[PDB]
Amino acid sequence: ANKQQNFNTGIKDFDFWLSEVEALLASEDYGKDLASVNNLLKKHQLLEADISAHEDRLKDLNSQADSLMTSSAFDTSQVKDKRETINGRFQRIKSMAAARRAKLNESHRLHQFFRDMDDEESWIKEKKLLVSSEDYGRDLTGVQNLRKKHKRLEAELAAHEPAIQGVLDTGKKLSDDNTIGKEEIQQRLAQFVDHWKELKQLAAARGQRLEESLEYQQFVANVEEEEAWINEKMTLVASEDYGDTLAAIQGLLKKHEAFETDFTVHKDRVNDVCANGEDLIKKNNHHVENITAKMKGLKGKVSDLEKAAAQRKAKLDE
Repeated sequence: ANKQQNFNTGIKDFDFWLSEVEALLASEDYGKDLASVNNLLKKHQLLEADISAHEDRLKDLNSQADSLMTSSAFDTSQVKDKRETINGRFQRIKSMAAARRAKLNESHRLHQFFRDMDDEESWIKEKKLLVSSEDYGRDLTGVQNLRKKHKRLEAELAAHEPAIQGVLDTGKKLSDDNTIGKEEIQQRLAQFVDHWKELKQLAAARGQRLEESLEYQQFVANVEEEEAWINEKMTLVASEDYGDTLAAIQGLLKKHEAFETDFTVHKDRVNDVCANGEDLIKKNNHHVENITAKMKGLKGKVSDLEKAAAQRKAKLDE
């Protein structure tokens, strides 16, 4: 119930706690997300406290050692290395605890960082969803509204570009600070970049496919404009009735010489409309299909008018 027995009893108890703490510090788990990391840190704070509280016992055990080396009644050499072992071992758990606390804080910034990368990955995904629209509008006004909307989306992205780079810059910085999971951040940054590049590729294609619709709708609009005029003329021309007096003849014939002139101007605007169309075909337009058809129709109606305008004259130039 005194020193000799005491020191040795104390040393065996401390030895027991040491191996146990060492076993715990054998951990290689550092978290997989914020949830666990937090749990690991809370758990590691308890252990650190336990080791800190063990310093009194360590001070005491060394005191006992000191006073035992002051007696020749036995051979001190025994307590000597015992004192030197626990002090060594203690020092090592301190060091390891420190090492574990470091990798855990590292891990915490890592998963926190992925938290952020995630926020922007979902933002990109949302935009990918909008830009994948295949709504190209069924008419001039419609197309313009779609373009007006697409233009503000491309602005949204341009406005957000700095946040995207931020993730990137923040990330490369962790990779340089050998954050425990270097292999993991190298794969996510790579992936994060592809998503972004995709989103921009997709917005480019969409935007250009829209200009095509705009140009096309604009072509269709012009074709119909000339056809509406042709349909009108197609009518008047269908009026044979020359009354029964010479006066009404030139009256019509005059209105026909006048029609003939208008028709020249118009069948010329038709050539431009077709030239316009041909050009769209040249620049490879989504609607090379309708352009062909719409042109074949116009020209046809031009012939038809050319057929009736002649026979009317055929009676009027009498």
